[PDB]
Amino acid sequence: QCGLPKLMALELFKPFVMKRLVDLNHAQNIKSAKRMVERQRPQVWDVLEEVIAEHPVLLNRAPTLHRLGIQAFEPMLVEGKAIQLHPLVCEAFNADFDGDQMAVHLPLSAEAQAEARILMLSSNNILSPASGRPLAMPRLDMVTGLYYLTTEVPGDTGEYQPASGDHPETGVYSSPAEAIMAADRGVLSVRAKIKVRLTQLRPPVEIEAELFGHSGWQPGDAWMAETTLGRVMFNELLPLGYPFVNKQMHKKVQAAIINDLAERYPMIVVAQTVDKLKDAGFYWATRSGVTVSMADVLVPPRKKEILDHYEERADKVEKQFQRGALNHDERNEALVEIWKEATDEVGQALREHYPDDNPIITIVDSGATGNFTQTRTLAGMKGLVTNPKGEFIPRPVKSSFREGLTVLEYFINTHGARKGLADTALRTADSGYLTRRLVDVSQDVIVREHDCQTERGIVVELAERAPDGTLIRDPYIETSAYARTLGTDAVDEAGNVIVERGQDLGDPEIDALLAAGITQVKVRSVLTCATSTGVCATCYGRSMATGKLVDIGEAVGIVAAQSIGEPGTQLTGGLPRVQELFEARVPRGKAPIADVTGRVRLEDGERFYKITIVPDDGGEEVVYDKISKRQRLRVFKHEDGSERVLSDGDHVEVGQQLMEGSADPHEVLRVQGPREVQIHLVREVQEVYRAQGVSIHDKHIEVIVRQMLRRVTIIDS
Amino acid sequence: SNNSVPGAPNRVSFAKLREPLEV
Amino acid sequence: NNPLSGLTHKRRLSALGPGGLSRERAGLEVRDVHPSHYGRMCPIETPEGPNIGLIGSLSVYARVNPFGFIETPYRKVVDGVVSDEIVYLTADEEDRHVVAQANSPIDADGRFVEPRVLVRRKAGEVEYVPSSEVDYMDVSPRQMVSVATAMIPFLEHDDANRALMGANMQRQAVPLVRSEAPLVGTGMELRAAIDAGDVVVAEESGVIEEVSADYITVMHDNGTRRTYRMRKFARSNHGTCANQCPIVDAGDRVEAGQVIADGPCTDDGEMALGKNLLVAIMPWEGHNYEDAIILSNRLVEEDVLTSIHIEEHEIDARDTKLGAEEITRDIPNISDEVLADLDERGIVRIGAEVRDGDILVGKVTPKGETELTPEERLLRAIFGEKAREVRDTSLKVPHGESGKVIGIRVFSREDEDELPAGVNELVRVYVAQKRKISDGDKLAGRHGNKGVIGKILPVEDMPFLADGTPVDIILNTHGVPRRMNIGQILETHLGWCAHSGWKVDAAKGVPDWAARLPDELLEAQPNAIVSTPVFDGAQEAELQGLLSCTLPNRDGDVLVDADGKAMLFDGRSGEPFPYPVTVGYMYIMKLHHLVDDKIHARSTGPYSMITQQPLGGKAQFGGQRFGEMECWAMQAYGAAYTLQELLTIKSDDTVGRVKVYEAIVKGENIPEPGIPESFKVLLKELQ
Amino acid sequence: GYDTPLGITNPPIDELLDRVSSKYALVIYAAKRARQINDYYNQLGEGILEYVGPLVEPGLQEKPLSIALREIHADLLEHTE
Amino acid sequence: WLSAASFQETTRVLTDAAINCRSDKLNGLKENVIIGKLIPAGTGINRYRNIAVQPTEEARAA
Amino acid sequence: ISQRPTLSEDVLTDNRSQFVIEPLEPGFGYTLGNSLRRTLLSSIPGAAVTSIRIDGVLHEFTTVPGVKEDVTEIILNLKSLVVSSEEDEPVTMYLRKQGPGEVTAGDIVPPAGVTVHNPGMHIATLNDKGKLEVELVVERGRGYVPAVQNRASGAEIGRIPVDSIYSPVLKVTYKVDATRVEQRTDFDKLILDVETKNSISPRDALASAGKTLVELFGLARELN
Amino acid sequence: RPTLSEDVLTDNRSQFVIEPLEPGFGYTLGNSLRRTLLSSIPGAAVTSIRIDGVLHEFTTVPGVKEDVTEIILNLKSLVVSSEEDEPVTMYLRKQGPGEVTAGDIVPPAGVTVHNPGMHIATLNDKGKLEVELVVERGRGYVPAVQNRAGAEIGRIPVDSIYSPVLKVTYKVDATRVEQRTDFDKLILDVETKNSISPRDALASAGKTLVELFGLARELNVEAEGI
DNA sequence: CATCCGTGAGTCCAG
Ligand SMILES: [Mg+2]
Ligand SMILES: [Zn+2]
Repeated sequence: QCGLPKLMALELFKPFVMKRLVDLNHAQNIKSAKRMVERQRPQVWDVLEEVIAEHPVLLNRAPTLHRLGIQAFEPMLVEGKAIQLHPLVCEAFNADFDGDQMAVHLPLSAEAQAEARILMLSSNNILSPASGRPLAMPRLDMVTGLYYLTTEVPGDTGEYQPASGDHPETGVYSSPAEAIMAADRGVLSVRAKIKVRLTQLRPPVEIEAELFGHSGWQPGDAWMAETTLGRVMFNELLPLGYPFVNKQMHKKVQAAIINDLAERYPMIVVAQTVDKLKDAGFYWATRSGVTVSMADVLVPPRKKEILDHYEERADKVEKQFQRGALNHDERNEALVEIWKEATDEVGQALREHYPDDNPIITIVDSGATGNFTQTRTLAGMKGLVTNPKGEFIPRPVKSSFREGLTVLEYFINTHGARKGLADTALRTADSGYLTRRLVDVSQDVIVREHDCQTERGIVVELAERAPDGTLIRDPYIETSAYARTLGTDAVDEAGNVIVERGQDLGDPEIDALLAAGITQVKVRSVLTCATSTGVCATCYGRSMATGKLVDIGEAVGIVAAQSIGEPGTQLTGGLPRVQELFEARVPRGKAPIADVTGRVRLEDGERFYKITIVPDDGGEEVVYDKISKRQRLRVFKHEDGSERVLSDGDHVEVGQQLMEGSADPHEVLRVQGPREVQIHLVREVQEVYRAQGVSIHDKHIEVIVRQMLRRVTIIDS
Repeated sequence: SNNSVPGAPNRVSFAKLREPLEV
Repeated sequence: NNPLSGLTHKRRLSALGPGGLSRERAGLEVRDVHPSHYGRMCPIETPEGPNIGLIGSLSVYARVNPFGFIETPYRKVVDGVVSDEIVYLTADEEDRHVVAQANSPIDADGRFVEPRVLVRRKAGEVEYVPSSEVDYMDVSPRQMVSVATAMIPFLEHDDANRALMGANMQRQAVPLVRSEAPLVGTGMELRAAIDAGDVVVAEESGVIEEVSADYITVMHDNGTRRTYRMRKFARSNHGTCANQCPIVDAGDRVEAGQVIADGPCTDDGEMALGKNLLVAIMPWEGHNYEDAIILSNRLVEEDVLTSIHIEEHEIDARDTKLGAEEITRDIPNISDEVLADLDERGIVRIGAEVRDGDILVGKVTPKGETELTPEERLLRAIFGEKAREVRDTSLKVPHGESGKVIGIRVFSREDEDELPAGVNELVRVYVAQKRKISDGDKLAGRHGNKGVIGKILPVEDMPFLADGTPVDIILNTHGVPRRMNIGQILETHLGWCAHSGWKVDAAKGVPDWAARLPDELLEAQPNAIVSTPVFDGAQEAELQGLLSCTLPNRDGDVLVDADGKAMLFDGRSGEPFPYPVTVGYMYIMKLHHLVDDKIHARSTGPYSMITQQPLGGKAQFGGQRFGEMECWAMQAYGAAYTLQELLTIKSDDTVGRVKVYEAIVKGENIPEPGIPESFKVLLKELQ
Repeated sequence: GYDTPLGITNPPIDELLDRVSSKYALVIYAAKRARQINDYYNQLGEGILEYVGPLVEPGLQEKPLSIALREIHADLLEHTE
Repeated sequence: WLSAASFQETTRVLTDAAINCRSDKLNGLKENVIIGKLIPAGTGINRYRNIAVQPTEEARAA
Repeated sequence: ISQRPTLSEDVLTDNRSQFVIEPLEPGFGYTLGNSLRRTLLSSIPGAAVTSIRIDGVLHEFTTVPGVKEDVTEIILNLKSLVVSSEEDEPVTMYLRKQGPGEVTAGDIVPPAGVTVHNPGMHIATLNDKGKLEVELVVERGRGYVPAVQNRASGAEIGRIPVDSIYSPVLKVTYKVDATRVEQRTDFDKLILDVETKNSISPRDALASAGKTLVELFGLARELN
Repeated sequence: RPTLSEDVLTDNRSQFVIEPLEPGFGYTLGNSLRRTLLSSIPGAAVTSIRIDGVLHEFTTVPGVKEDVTEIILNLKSLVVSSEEDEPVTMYLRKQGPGEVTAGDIVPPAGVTVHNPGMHIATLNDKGKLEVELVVERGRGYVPAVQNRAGAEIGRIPVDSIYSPVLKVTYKVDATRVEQRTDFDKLILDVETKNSISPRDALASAGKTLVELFGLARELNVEAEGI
């Protein structure tokens, strides 16, 4: 739903209302009915309420970066002249309320309304088509409000007390209807750990097996729990049939719940359940006691003690440079390191000095909003500011904003503050440009078939083999495997197949292969499957927005483009590296790769690096020429020790990156072929969005890259 | 006081004494 | 918009323009804050968008020398001793010398306290230097800022980003029916208002011989008399209400240079950009979520955030080929009910009430003698009504506008008034609007804390203090520590102590925290005004102390504690809020971004001449743009028909949009879209 | 098992999707029927041989889309691509 | 040539396309949007576009 | 575990009065006095000016010759006028004064059944040669009624509609002394604080509140 | 327009719909009506108990499945109506194998048990059970520490749920009367014991509050319109 | 592998 202004609606449904004005005979013809609307006669406000009945409208907010930039709503009339918006779609639109204006378009045709209600309605688009994570989820006050009541407080009043002496066990209530009356009188805290008998909530899976034998929990069956009253109220929203959760609601906790509701439970349950969460948050956010004063914001106690230790350490480096024993490149390189450490120790000074009661920490540690780096800037210190060049300034801002920055501190801070804003405005232009390029190249890419039926797929590292034994979950699991579909039966050591082919990978199914011991699965991909036009359905797999197999007809290429371009504002490799790969430029680094695998022959000179390679299988030696400014990349050797930098006598695979930098994809092609260059690009691209905390599923990248290799040159006519 | 020049309302000021020159 | 808005504009320094640089030519070096900007050009005052860094305000104390460079005052130090002798130094003339910061501690004679003091040097480099090498020192702490920037209390507690907006938004403040001076000030409010020239300042000393709302007459000493006429309810450049009112009562003794009458946003000769409201720092029922704002209905019921806006509407009568347009009260096929507010001429009568669509000036024009419809001929035979050859071209009221007609101006070529070639009668109608504050109206403070009005609760719904006083504005906690602008919090603290009044404990001597406090502030009355100059003013130790000295109310009870907080009661449920909430006063400005202006929509309307698409803007009553980025979002969803609908039958399908209207009013089905006329144009452009 | 769907959330979309191949398919499925019903009212006044009227009880001033979407839920319509 | 034209270097595309006498098959997203056709995606494809809805035989006028 | 009917005590002050009510249920006092507070501030009847008319004046935005204030600032001063009318139907007051000197609420003449409770209220400062002739209209009502509603009815181009604040209630609060002592001595004591505009008594205000509330709570007792 | 009263039903509980209230009287009515039902209605429950084979709490009763804790709780759920204000005492004795219920209870004259099928404790063979209950009257909810002084040869303090009302919530939406979309709509959820109907519990809760606002009205009975 | 010319360098709004 959304609050459409009565004034806006009248002109929007203008020919629709005139219709029902000559209908019920308020006006004699089509001409007069128009006058009635223009005069805003009292009759029409009863007519309009009828017209807009279940007739969806559209809300657009520029810049429209991803498709969720436009979401359809059920129109609700409202007094005032402003458009009333739901708090949960603030993430999708990226719409704060400091004076945003939203566009409104009225779908007309019978098809148009059908499209809007079904495809584009806010309640059906809860997930991010880019990642699959919930966008329509608790975000600011809502998360802070929920995080409140689900927090377990030790000594709080009304707490459970064991029996000892002449007084019985304090803290046990027969039912949730009892403890509610207890906090009303003022005996029980809503955050205090107690013991209660519940009759309308399914117990934990681990406990349900203990108290029923999984006989099937039923509404009416009672059970005892050790939670807080607030955690009970929370689980009534999930609601029934969902295993009770006994933690404090950090954003990551709540995110998990919704993402689990997204997988199993139907859309209209999630839609209504998430509605229940929002109302819960705001009510308690008001009664959370989160308030900013001069007191709560506290400067550290060892403020000047720590800063004097690192200023004394800094005067030793300035005197060691005064004697000219340190290089001018090393002085600043040493100075930056001293102060970076200083800022950290000031940060530690806050966390232990600040109560968990403290609101400023409460908001930050709970995933509500704001970083601790802000809180450090607020109470601790500003630290290093950026130079015009970009390098960090040798001089530090020791003051916090609570203490009042000096005249000269404010000046150098502002400079960096403005250059930050300037760069921000320029990357957006770049990103939005990069966006439109990815769109054009991937327009013909549509889901056309249900299955290509080719067995070609690509291998994905499920988990690394831990040195001591057992395994470690791979860092790239989420974005590379979790949404893929299997193109080959996954077998462990035994002949037993854990997961078939043509099976979508889900969370428990990755847990089926992770415990089985198998660390590599072959998965269907955009690259491999080959269809006449566009791509097939099966390879693409599970649509990140639906949590199910992609429908036939989705313009996945555009969504891919949008998925990549949407968060492209938050970069520092950086965004230039993003263009360098999709545009396939001969890189800046130009890191050399081995043309043939064999034993390495390092022969460094102080003036120049030279690398010679003795072919493993007979062959003639192939030798390269490298600049001393670049350095050898610590590649994972046969010794399974990646930190081993390139040494002579080492053994490299074919196409192995010799030095640090960026390999030339065109050389990767001629050396390692059309398929390997696809996996290089995709993961080189990924590494950039990784470092800045952006998770795009590999699926979207591959769509674009596929459209890079659809052509082969003509050697002989 | 801050600006006792024109005949203005007295706006008391936290300050170190500022007498270099008026704006 | 306001007097401050005007003043700053005149103190603008733009790099753009003929002989200067273009926007695209300007790299990143030009825009950032240069070291030499100290005391000359403000490092904070600059626009936010694509014009950042290329537009700056001139600093307060700087002046322009006969060659076109920017000088700035410095105090001269002969040999460690500060001298009152002042010399202006240009940018490069300052680089050869060595300057001390203004706040460096000085002996009562003029000597420095410590040998090594804070020093400014060429290339923005800073180091400690013995007192023997000090040449000059800064005039004032607030020397590097501009005029608007110097009106931001506790500026040294806010990050440059938000403080940049706070300054830029002050010029956006709307004049209110009557304006109150802020409880918390900086001292700049005075000198800013006077130099603005939209207040009234006496030229020569004397006595008020006579006073009216119309004008003030001053009887000088030498016997001569000067009379200042009051600007009363005049339309500005930006539809704001420039209204002036007398300060002095009849018979007052006034000396020269004294503000005898203030104008918009001015209280007793001080910049009055907003009101002093009772603030509460807490999330409340989600209505303040993401920087929105909650209001108390008192502010509507007492016109606290109400402003006046004048619009100037025009229409002329020209010589045509079919005759000439004549303004008359006789308009074809109009009832006398609609013409009831017109004079015998056809003009609206002064003081009348107009609504959107009504008639302001009745003008008719002779229409081209084209063969009238054979179907309308027939219709004119049955009812026997002979058609007139005059078509209605009257000035009606634009959509959105509404108010009272506060003045008519009429020029006629007949009465020898000089008009351009072709015009006979030209009428102007001034209509004002008394807009009370409503939902969606942009409210902001001096600290870059902006926000539109979320919800205005009934006065009883407002969380309130122990003595029953309901707050005015409910700001959301979450949106404070992120922006680093906790100056808004310090303002609230000092804002409460200024409202409550205080008294430092003199028994057992003067307290050590209030040791640096000037004598005049140890004792303050309720509703007292105070200054907190930038890079000076109150410190955190004193502000904490003052919260302890908080004088009790009428009932003898203190309301807030030393933490600055207090206990509230939820007016809805009744139960007291469980935790102490920070309460005080904050100066809030009404910006010029009101829903009455910003709201706009359209079903059908005018269209472009070539592309046949809808026109653009509210002023043209045009449709929104569904551009390239919006089209991707549609294409992404897989909403083929919606997207097709928007660009065809909703845009420039000449026969289509027409055949969509009918289908709707006939209650039928929407037909299949045709060919976009825009495409045909492209094809004829290629040919 | 859920709470009673209010307004435009009814009929619930999950049960609506159980009878159709995909999200997009349901759109043309319903709209073309919503088109048929609106033809029926307009035609009936002057033209016989209209498409068959709504197979369920019409809500008071119910939208033809809202009508069609309900009978889809009632499995009273046949599906062809 | 249409999709290419409305992308970049507009004048370069046209000079080549005119000499090459390239005939554009209007079967793409950028293509169809410009001419105002239903985009060949989602609800636009013939699989979903050509659908016949009829009442069940069991369903009958009362 | 005790039964006692409640009381309604009173400790006074000329303008404001404290009402003491006890003994009430434990944890009840806060939501009881608030139910009263929200009744006083919003729905207590009174009388106030709705429209006015000034000689030589045709709208709100101009100046009367020889008068120090503008019509807006004058109409703004009249918002603090305290009036109590008994006539359920509109009545017309008057004010005519000339020459030098100050005009106040005292120079207003209420007809039969209308009374001014604050004659010392400054209105306009008429200097020499100045004349002011006003014609004030007072109505009965409750709460707050915006001026804008009068204009459309049919009012002539002379009348200038003015906002109305009917509520004669100034400031309301309450405090509670809950004896939370571990015994059957747990009760809540209520101390209501009511301040008026000298248009009505603080007591008379609490009475109308109760009268309203009683007739509202009576529908929960009626049977189906 | 005058206000109405609606009802949406279930056996033990129901929802009441009040609209349209004058703008801002939804929250003026809400919390005030809830605390009344919860605290201002008299009933009867259990004040204190006494067990035969108990000298301290941690040990369960010899021959009983449930802990001393789980029995107190089940007894808290016992709905009882007493005719006399003065505290009465009922005995419950049972031995051997089986299950003890609320129908096995021996109630005094003028004292009734309303749910005789309530599970309380499961006894095994050679399992003896002798318990003394103390039944009082009152309103609302009273803590256990306030009832710490039964015979000190095993007196146990129990939470006293006198109130025949179990749990009440309320929501305030806005209905659109005339042109005004300001009027308030009050929705009230009320769940009671098996002693009194929710429909009845509200009328007495209604009548009670009428008594309170009478004190103010008595002075002058000035004006109002319905 | 480095130069010279031509073509790019986010959206909506207001005005
Ligand atoms: Mg925004
Ligand atoms: Zn395939």
